[PDB]
Amino acid sequence: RVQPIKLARVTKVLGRTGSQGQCTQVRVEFMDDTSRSIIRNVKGPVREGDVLTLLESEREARRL
Amino acid sequence: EQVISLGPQVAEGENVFGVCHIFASFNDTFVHVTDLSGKETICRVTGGMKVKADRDESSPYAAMLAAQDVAQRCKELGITALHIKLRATGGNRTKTPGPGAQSALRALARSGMKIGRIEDVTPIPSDSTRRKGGRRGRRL
Amino acid sequence: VVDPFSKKDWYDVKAPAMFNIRNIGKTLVTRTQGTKIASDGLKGRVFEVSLADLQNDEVAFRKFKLITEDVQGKNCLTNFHGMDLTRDKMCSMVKKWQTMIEAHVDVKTTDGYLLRLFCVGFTKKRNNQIRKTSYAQHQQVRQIRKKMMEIMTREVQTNDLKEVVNKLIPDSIGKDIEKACQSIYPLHDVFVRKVKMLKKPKFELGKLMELHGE
Amino acid sequence: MRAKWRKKRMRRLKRKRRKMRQRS
Amino acid sequence: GVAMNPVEHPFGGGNHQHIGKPSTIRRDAPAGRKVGLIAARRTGRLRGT
Amino acid sequence: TKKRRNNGRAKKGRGHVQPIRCTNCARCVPKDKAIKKFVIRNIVEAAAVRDISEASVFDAYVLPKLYVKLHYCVSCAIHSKVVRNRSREARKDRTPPPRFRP
RNA sequence: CGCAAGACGGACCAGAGCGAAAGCAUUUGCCAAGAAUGUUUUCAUUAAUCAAGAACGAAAGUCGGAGGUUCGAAGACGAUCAGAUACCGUCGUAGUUCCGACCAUAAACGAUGCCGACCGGCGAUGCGGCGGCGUUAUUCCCAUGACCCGCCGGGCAGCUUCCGGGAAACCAAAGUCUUUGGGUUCCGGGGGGAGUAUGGUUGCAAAGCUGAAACUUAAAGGAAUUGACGGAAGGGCACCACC
Ligand SMILES: [Mg+2]
Ligand SMILES: [Mg+2]
Ligand SMILES: [Mg+2]
Ligand SMILES: [Mg+2]
Ligand SMILES: [Mg+2]
Ligand SMILES: [Mg+2]
Ligand SMILES: [Mg+2]
Ligand SMILES: [Mg+2]
Ligand SMILES: [Mg+2]
Ligand SMILES: [Mg+2]
Ligand SMILES: [Mg+2]
Ligand SMILES: [Zn+2]
Repeated sequence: RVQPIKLARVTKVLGRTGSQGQCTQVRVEFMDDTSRSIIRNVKGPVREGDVLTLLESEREARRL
Repeated sequence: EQVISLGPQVAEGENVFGVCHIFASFNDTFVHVTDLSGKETICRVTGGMKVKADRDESSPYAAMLAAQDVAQRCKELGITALHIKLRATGGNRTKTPGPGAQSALRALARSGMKIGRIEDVTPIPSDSTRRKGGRRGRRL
Repeated sequence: VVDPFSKKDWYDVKAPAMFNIRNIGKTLVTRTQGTKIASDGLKGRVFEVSLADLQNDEVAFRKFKLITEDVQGKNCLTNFHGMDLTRDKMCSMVKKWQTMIEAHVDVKTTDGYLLRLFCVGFTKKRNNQIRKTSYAQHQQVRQIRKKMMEIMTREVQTNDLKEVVNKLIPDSIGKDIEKACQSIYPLHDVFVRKVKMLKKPKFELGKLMELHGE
Repeated sequence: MRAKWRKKRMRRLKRKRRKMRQRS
Repeated sequence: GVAMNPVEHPFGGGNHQHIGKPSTIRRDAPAGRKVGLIAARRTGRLRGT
Repeated sequence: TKKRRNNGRAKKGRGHVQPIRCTNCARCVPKDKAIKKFVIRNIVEAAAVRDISEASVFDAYVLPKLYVKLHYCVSCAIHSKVVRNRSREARKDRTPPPRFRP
C-alpha cells in the first residue's frame, strides 16, 4: 500500500526557508527516472550533489 | 461487515453516499453529516463538544477531532462516500469560512473516507438585512 | 439507549427511466409504525444530485432537485423537481468589463406542470477586440432579453414536460439562443441558471408510472 | 472643544434663555 | 368609577380620587367586580407594535 | 491641504454613491472609496490537496475554487496591511502591484 | 420540507451614465420630460447675469394614518477600567419603510459663481454623426448588429509640459493681472466676544433668515523645510535576538 523507500540526488539548492533558516530547498531526482525531478524541502546542510532518502515522491514544494 | 441490519444491503464495488454539512464559521465549527437527502442526519458533532476552553471552538485543533468522530461514526453505520457542503456564516455577516474548514476536511481524508463533489453553501443575499455594525462599524 | 438506526430502514431512490443511471442513492427512514407510514414520510423529499452522475459524459456544474412521489416497496421513485448550477460556476461566470443579462418567465407546459425559468447570459469580447470593456447599450440588453424570453416561452408551450427535460440535459436550448442572438450582440456563455416548480397537476399516477416504465 | 459640540451646547443654552424670558 | 361612591363602584370612594387596588381584574371575576382592565395580558404605553 | 487630486474616491461626475459596509468592522463607506479585493482562493488549502484527490471517488475530478469579492474601509484596510502609505511621487501611481508570475 | 411578514436589490458596478442640485441600479408596461448629435427647417435679437419673489432640497427632526423583518438613538444589563454614565457583548423604545402634511439645514465640497473668447500636446472613455482595409452574425446580396483604423461635436476624466500664474501646495485653469478694464450676481477686511444679545419675521416645535455692541487680545492663521516623536508601514542588522 505505502510506496517503498527511494533515494534522491540533490541538484542546485534554492536557498533557505522556514523564516529562520531551518530548512532549505534542493530540487532532487530519483536517479532512475532521471528526467523527472521535483523540488524538496529539507533541513540541515545539503551538500549539493549528494543523495538523500525519500519515502513518498510527490509530497509538496512551494515557490520562493 | 456484518454490522448487521444497520446500513443497506451493499455489494463490494459500489458504495453508499452521504453529505457532510460543514458549517465552519468563526467561534465554532460544525461537521454535521446527513443522508443524501439532507434531512435524515446520521452523526452531528461540533468543535465545542470536544474542547472545553470556550475559545478554541473555531480553532483547527477542535476542527479535526470533531470530524474524525463523525468519520468514525460513518464507518460504524455504513456510509462510505460523502459530498461536502461548506458554508460560512453568510447572510450580511462574513463570507470567508473560518479556520476549521480545512482541518475538518483533512480529518475526513486521513480517516479514509471517499469524498465526492465539494460545494460551498454559504448563504449569500441579494443585498438584504442591513448589517449589525452601526454606521461607524465595530471600533475595537 | 436504543440505537435509532436499528429502528430505521434503508430505501433506494430511483430517477426517471429516461435517465441512463436510474440509481440516485440510498436513504434511511424509520420503519412504518403508529400513525406514521414510511410511504408519506418518503413523499415530499428532495434529493439534490449533480448532472455528471445523472448522465454518462456530461458536465458536473449542473444539479437537479428530484422530489419523490411514490414508494414501490424498496423502490421509492422520483421525478424532476428543479435544476440549478453549482455556485462555483456562477461566481466564476460573472466577471468585470462585460454586462450580465438576466431573464425569467413562468410558463405552463402541455401536461399541467408550470415551470419558473431563470436564464443568464454574458457578452463576449471578440478575438481582435482591443477596447478593454465590452458593454451593451440598455436597449440592446432589453431586446436580447426579450427574445430570450420569447424563445423560452415558445419552446415550452409547443412541447411537454417529458420533451422539456430530455432537451434540457444537454442544455441545447441555451445553444439556440446564442446561435440567433449573435447577430444582435455576441454572447458566449448563456445558460438556464435555475428552474423552479410551483404546481403539480392532479398527481396522475399513470403518467408517472409510464415515464418511469416503458 | 469640538465646534459642533459648542454649537450644540450653545443651542441648549439659548433654549434655556427663551424659557426664562417667556416666564418673565 | 373613581368619581363614584363605594356602593356604585369598586373604584369609588376615598378622600383622594384613586383606584386603591390594581385596575387589572381577573377574567373569572364576578359581575359587579370586573371593572377596569379585564384579563389584561399587559398594560402600559404598548410600545413596539 | 489637498492630499490627493481626487479626494480618495473614484467620484467624478455624479453627486452621490451608495454606501457599502466594511467586511471587517461593518462600517459603511462609499462604494467608490472602498478597497476591493477579489480572492479566487481554493477552499482546499492547496498544501493539503493530495489526500482529497486520493480519497476522491472519481479520478479526473476538478477541484472547485472560491470567488469572494471583499470590501474594506481604509481604516481597516491599512491595518490589515492590504494597502500601504507611499511617498508623494509614488502615491500618484495607479498601476497595481505585480502578479509575481516568474 | 414548506409557509408568512417587512425591508433591501449584492456579485455585473467602472475615476462609466443621467439630473438644477439634493440624488438616481431586479423584470415588464404606461405616462409625460431631457441633453447631445444631424439638418441648405422655422422666428429673427427674442439674449447674459440677476435685489425682491418663487420651485426643489441628503440625513436627522415634527404631525396624522398604515407597517413594523432587520438595524438601532434613549434605556436596561454583562464585561473592561482606578473610575467607564463610552468604546466591546446581549436585549431594546423612538426611529429606520409607505402615504399625506411640515422643516430648509450638511465637509449641501470641486472647501473653486454664471455666460463668452483665446492660449500646448497625448492616449483613452460615453453619446450622436461622418468615413475606411478587413473579421464576424446570417444569407441569397445589401444594409443592419459586434470588432478594428480614423474623424467631427458635446460631455466625465486622466498623463505630460519652463504657456502662464501662485506664498506654495498646486492649477491647462486657480492662465490670458502693475503690460492692472469682456459682461454680470453674491461676498471677506486681525483673532475672540459671536452667529451671541436684542428687534423683526417664518415655524406645531426643534429651530431658520436678518443681526450688533460692550469688552478682551499681539497675534491667530496658510503653504512648504528640518528635527523629534508615534501604541503607522517597509527594508536591513545583531548568540548583550532567534534557530
Ligand atoms: Mg482601529
Ligand atoms: Mg362623590
Ligand atoms: Mg365594593
Ligand atoms: Mg377609590
Ligand atoms: Mg396609596
Ligand atoms: Mg428627508
Ligand atoms: Mg440587534
Ligand atoms: Mg414615524
Ligand atoms: Mg453632497
Ligand atoms: Mg460678469
Ligand atoms: Mg473681523
Ligand atoms: Zn472596517
